[PDB]
Amino acid sequence: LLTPVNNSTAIRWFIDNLPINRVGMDEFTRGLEIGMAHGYWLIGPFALLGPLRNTELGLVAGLVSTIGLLLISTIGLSGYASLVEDVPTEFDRKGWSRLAGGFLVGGVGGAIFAFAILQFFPLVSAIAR
Amino acid sequence: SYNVFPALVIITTLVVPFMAAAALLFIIERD
Amino acid sequence: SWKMQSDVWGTVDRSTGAVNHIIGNTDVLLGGQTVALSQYAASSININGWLRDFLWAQSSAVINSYGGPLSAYGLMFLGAHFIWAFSLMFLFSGRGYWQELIESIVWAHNKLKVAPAIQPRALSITQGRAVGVAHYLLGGIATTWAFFLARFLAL
Amino acid sequence: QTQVKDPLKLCKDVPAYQELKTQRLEAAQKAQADGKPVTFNEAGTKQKFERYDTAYCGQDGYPHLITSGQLDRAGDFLIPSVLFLWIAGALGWAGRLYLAESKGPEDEIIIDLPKAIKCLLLGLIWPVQAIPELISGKIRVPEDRVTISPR
Amino acid sequence: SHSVKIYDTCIGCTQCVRACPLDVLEMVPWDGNKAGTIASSPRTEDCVGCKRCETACPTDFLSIRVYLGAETTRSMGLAY
Amino acid sequence: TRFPKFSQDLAQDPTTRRIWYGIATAHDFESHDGMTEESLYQKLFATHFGHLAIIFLWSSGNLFHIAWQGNFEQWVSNPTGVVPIAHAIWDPHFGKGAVEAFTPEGGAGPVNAAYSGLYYLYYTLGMRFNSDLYQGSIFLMVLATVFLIAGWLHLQPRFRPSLAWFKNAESRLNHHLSALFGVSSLAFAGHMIHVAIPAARGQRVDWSNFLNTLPHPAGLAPFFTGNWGVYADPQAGPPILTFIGGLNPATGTLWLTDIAHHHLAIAVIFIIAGHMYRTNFGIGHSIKEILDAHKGPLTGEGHRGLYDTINNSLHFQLGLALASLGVVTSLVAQHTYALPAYFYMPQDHTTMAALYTHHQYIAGFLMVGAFAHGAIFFVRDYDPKANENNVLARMLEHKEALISHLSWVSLFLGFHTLGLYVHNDVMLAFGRPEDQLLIEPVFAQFVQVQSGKIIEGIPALFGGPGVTAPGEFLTGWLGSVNANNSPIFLPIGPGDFLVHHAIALGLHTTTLILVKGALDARGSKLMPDKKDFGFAFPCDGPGRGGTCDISAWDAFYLAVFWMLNTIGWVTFYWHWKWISIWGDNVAQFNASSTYLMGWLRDYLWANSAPLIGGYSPSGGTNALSVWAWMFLFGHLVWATGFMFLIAWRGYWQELIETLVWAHERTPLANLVRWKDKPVAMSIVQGRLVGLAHFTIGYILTYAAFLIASTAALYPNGPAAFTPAI
Amino acid sequence: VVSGAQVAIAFVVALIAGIAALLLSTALG
Amino acid sequence: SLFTHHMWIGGFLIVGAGAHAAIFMVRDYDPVTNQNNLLDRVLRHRDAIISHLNWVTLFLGFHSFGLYVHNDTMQALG
Ligand code: CLA
Ligand code: CLA
Ligand SMILES: CC1=C(/C=C/C(C)=C/C=C/C(C)=C/C=C/C=C(C)/C=C/C=C(C)/C=C/C2=C(C)CCCC2(C)C)C(C)(C)CCC1
Ligand SMILES: CC1=C(/C=C/C(C)=C/C=C/C(C)=C/C=C/C=C(C)/C=C/C=C(C)/C=C/C2=C(C)CCCC2(C)C)C(C)(C)CCC1
Ligand SMILES: CC(C)=CCC/C(C)=C/CC/C(C)=C/CC/C(C)=C/CC1=C(C)C(=O)c2ccccc2C1=O
Ligand SMILES: CC(C)=CCC/C(C)=C\CC/C(C)=C\CC/C(C)=C/CC1=C(C)C(=O)c2ccccc2C1=O
Ligand code: SF4
Ligand code: SF4
Repeated sequence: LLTPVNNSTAIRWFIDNLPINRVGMDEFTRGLEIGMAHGYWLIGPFALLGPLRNTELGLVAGLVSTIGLLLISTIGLSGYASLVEDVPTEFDRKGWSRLAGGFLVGGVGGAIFAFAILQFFPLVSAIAR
Repeated sequence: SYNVFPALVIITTLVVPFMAAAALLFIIERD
Repeated sequence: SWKMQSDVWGTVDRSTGAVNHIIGNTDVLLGGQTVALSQYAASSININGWLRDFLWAQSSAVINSYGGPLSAYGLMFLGAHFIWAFSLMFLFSGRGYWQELIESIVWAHNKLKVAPAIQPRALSITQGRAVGVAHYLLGGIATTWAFFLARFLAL
Repeated sequence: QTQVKDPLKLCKDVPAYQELKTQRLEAAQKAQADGKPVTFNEAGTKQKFERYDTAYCGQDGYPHLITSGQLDRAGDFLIPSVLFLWIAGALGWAGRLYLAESKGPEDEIIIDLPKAIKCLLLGLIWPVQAIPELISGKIRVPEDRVTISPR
Repeated sequence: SHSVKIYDTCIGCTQCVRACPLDVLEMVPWDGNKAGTIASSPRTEDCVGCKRCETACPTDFLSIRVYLGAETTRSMGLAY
Repeated sequence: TRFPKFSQDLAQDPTTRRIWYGIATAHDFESHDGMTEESLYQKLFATHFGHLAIIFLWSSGNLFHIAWQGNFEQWVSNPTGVVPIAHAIWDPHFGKGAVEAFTPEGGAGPVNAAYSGLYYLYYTLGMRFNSDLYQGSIFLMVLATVFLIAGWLHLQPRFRPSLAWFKNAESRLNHHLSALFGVSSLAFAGHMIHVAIPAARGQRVDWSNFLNTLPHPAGLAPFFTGNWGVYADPQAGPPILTFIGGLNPATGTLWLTDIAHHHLAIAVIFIIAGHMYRTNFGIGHSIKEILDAHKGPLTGEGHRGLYDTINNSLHFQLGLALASLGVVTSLVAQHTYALPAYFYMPQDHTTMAALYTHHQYIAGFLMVGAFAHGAIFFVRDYDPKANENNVLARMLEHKEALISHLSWVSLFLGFHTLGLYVHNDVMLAFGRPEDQLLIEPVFAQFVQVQSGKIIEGIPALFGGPGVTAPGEFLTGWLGSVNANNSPIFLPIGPGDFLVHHAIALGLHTTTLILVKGALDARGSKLMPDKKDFGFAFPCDGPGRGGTCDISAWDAFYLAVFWMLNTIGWVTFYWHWKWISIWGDNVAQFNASSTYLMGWLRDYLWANSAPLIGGYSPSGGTNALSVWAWMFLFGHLVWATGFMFLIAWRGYWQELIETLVWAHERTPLANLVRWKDKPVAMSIVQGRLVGLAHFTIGYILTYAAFLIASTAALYPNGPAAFTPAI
Repeated sequence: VVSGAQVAIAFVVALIAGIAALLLSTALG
Repeated sequence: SLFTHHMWIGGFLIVGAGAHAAIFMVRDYDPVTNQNNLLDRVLRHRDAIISHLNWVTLFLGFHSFGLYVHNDTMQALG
């Protein structure tokens, strides 16, 4: 069945150029961009709604929380990668494995970068004072 | 006289169950 | 039932202009600087509040109804619990058990010249489901009926 | 734990029965003059505790029945036992009589009334017929005419 | 794959063959009954185990028997 | 897909059923690929070593945590003023309200109270210091290692025993009776006399001094010369072997010197018993010879063939073992409250409730499993030729008579017992409680009077225990049966009558389901060839009227509900009768237990109040908050079981196929593919998972209710008594 | 009391039971 | 009583609407009458309808009942 949700052109261009589908990428750099995206936003719910949200170490607790979530997710993805066997290049076993490695590096890095922005956003207006 | 090792709780109840589940995944899905 | 009793229905006092609802204003500790909310707002936000403040607290009318005029509701409350539980015999089992059990019983009626010509069969698979859901619905709905009517005709 | 050496005595001696007996008679006299028609009126409640006076009561004051076969309490279980087995045996024998005289399965969903009343009347005296069929083996089918399952 | 066995009580009524939604069954010629035929189960690797054949069989106790065995993609009825 | 390696049928399944069924059939060693009889018994012997080792590691963990985190020495110094501690809590989810609610008064951190009774066991055995508990913990861990080594060693090709070794019934019986029962009981009498009785006297005897400490001052000179009464005589030193009888009125527990003499007396009986059967010394009985001689005229071939039936069927042996264990486990429950052995345990009401309820539920599972393996025996191991016309084949031959009469008794009990409760409920509703059917339990009061209970209108038939047990125990026995605050033969009335017949209903009905499942295991009229399909199979399809739940496994499944219901009735009755005793409310029990509203209001509704107030918006949390949470958790798990029990497979399989469609069509997610095709759980699996949630939810709910109601409203009591003369 | 030395001793005894359990569980499989 | 009675009557009738819609589909549906009409096109994406309804019930059940369970747990934990 062929639907307007299944068939929009700049929706097709967007999905085709997400890092999981983008032409010319290595699976590591695919995972790196995916992890950096997810780890960045994932610290938000952990830092703002977590149990230490009203203390001064709430951002640090949300950062270590996000790293914990990405590490457990990577265990599933790296385990998936060892067991697939199915298809060539991106769905290669080594292909998924490099994506799992890139995802974790990018994920933790995206959380640390989002931590640094949330911890030091007063500095962007520090020139005026 | 409150004698606990919190790191032993974290390791035995969080870490090695997730690693046993990963190990059991390799056992039941291989070949 | 709970929201109307806690937030809407009740009595007014001609002094203070005070609204006294049927249930009446839990204090939430929290600090411990107490916070006054209606009982629905303070207690219905978790299942233990529904179990303790709604089901346990308001069942005191129906379980104490014996020896007076709401005692029929106390009997219906117990009887509907029974019918509901009785339904689970039908819902949880299968007719192959019951047909084999009927076989040994038909043997004893055969042995004493009391077997009927209309051969006893277990209920069909579909009917056993229909009997189960009918008694489940009948028992569950009549329990709440006895609960509600004993609660509001006593207070 | 408190041992009860005397769990049962006559109800007329138990003071928790005298509590209840006066509390029921006062409710019956309350509804006789300026009252409502009740199940137990004043003469009905007198006879009720006339029966319970020579019964055995516990400490709560309520009558307790003795079902050991003892004959000063034969009205408690033994006399209702004979009345049950006669009436239940009558209904069982009558269905057994009606089943043997059945034309077919249509007699089981459409009750043949002059056949049913006659079997229910003949069932009323069932031990006139049952025990001469119970020692003869006429109450039972031989074993090679009754179906069984594999073993 | 399930095992579908045909026993010697078969009267050759072909009702199990018509009942089967997977064409597991067929009639071969025989001499053991008046119809001169008996059900056979050559294609039990397509058998899903639905027991519609057993439902159609009129003989006291049945002449066709399905024994549920190892499950495959075909026998589990998977379109995926 | 090589898991599971023991079943190539399962290993080639491409669905998720491969994983579930590999787990569920992993311990069914008889049905595995390539299994022989000899390799089966060799695998079992080593597996049994592993299970033994787990039991000792479990016991060493309890010993370690009580030694390291408990308050045993603080409790030994003050047994009434100190709540025993199971283990510490470290839960990072705890807020400040939960940490202080579980932290005892003056305490360092949050702890769990202990309700296993281990402190009373350790104290009565003579343990007094934490170093006693720690050396027990090390010793059981070493003992666990030895059994693990033994299991590994007896898998090596030089030490794997032959099939004839495992089937040497006579030698195993001689050794298990004489040594495993007899010598072990003799050794325990040694522990009581050398260690536990002197510790009760206040004399510390341990490994450092027990070689130079006489347990009796005349030591071992009265034993060999036959002058044995010196060990019972108070003027020849403190006695070590007595037959006082009854309970110690200072403690409310058994006499320790009676316990020592009990285990010494039964050690001699068991050591003598283990000389009965013929091993390699010419003397003794052949079991096959005893069974073959016992053939009478009414029972056909008698017991002929039963030796080879039992000795070649592990499911028969297991079913016999489970049934005997289940009877003994119930006897443990009934005799632990009636005749308690452990110091300060009858004063701990929560522990007595927990222990009775634990062992009756264990006994209920063991009883159901005994009939399950009896059913498995009939499908898998029963040979009708080798059991031709014996007592076993004759059970199957009149199985319609057995099932129809069991059906009659259960209906006979169920109609009238329910009818009497409903009669009394209607009487109470209409304001006529003197018109209740209150039947006096005079047959059971007759039993009490024969043991010397003084009940006014009930006669001692043979003349009382002065005539019938004129032993040395008689003064201490009669002083304990007729005393107040004594648990021996509790006073019973009409409420006790009605619930005992409800219990008898549950026993007969559960037996009826189990016996019909075991006797129709091989076939019925609806499925005459059922043995060709095995113990556990879903159905035989919708034909012949429909055949859901026709297997012998399904009768196990149906009877678990009835077992849970029956043990529920048993443990409800124990708990309400005892909290009415502990709470000084026996008259309320005697008045309200005769109708079912009284059970709902005065037992369930009234005792739920401290539980469901375990946490609240008004008053915060207290120590009962974990039981309050578990109580709701148990309701949730039990109700989740209903989903599996009611909504059957074909609904879920069509639902899963839409999810399979959704995954394959969703961008960024359809790149991820399952290795095993998602399918709905099988028909049998839905029943098992639904039964598991039902059962776990049943047990957790009642355990949360039983513990929290007792520990809050009736936690402690005296248990001392004044003896009766 | 259970000193820190005795906790360490108990884990060494537990480790030996662990390798014994490892020997048995692989001989069983 | 009046609120509860009419709530029960309304719920029973809506279930009967689902029953007789299904009876229509078994008994009275005809492919010749419904060729690429609204009824035919609903059947041709029934996997899309049910899987989205499966998702939204899981979303709603997690994000409504899970709040009650969150609250039960938070209150018990102090
Ligand atoms: C002719 C009537 C009749 C007779 C003589 C019997 C006799 C018996 N039944 Mg059966 N039974 C009957 C009808 C009858 N039944 C009916 C209608 C049902 C379906 C509800 C059953 C279901 C049943 C079960 C499940 C069991 C028995 C059992 C038994 C045996 C033990 C006694 C007992 O348990 O009763 C119990 C009786 C009932 C539960 C049914 C009573 C319902 C009414 C009162 C009977 C109908 C009366 C009939 C309409 C009268 C018509 C007469 C008129 C036309 C003249 C005994 C042989 C038991 C057995 O096998 O023991 C070895 C047993 O487990 N019966
Ligand atoms: C409270 C719930 C409940 C009740 C009352 C029953 C009752 C019964 N079960 Mg069931 N069972 C249940 C739940 C229940 N079960 C559940 C959840 C399961 C798991 C699926 C089972 C599984 C099960 C099995 C496997 C077996 C039973 C059997 C029985 C019968 C046992 C014998 C007896 O007690 O006779 C007395 C009868 C009763 C107590 C039933 C109630 C009778 C009512 C009160 C009389 C109605 C009179 C009324 C005026 C008529 C209605 C008219 C109205 C429409 C106007 C009895 C009919 C067994 C059996 O069939 O034995 C022969 C049997 O083998 N049950
Ligand atoms: C509105 C809109 C939109 C959007 C949406 C969204 C959803 C977004 C999101 C976004 C996001 C979500 C973002 C993120 C970002 C991120 C980042 C920016 C990151 C960074 C990182 C980093 C920088 C890191 C680094 C590191 C480290 C630190 C260490 C390690 C290594 C590494 C390198 C990794 C669209 C376009 C569709 C359309 C239009 C509209
Ligand atoms: C099915 C089956 C099975 C099973 C079975 C079972 C499970 C059983 C059970 C059974 C049981 C469960 C039984 C029990 C019984 C018991 C008894 C039999 C007891 C008795 C006792 C007595 C009688 C005592 C007496 C006395 C008294 C009471 C008091 C006084 C003293 C004296 C001691 C005298 C098997 C496996 C085999 C196989 C086949 C099939
Ligand atoms: C074990 C392992 C490797 C886990 C890996 C990690 C994973 C994926 C955990 C996930 C586990 C779960 C929750 C799997 C969903 C279970 C399912 C198909 C339930 C639907 C279903 C219901 C509700 C019934 O009532 C029912 C009744 C009778 C027969 C069949 C059924 C039936 O099918
Ligand atoms: C006017 C009047 C009321 C006259 C009395 C009328 C006369 C003469 C007899 C009365 C028979 C009647 C009314 C009922 C018996 C029905 C029966 C065989 C129940 C057993 C059974 C149970 C317990 C299940 O759970 C189950 C689950 C799933 C599928 C099948 C079954 C199943 O079959
Ligand atoms: S079980 Fe179903 S598919 Fe298999 S032969 Fe029978 S009818 Fe055909
Ligand atoms: S197996 Fe049964 S249905 Fe098939 S041809 Fe033979 S008799 Fe007919």
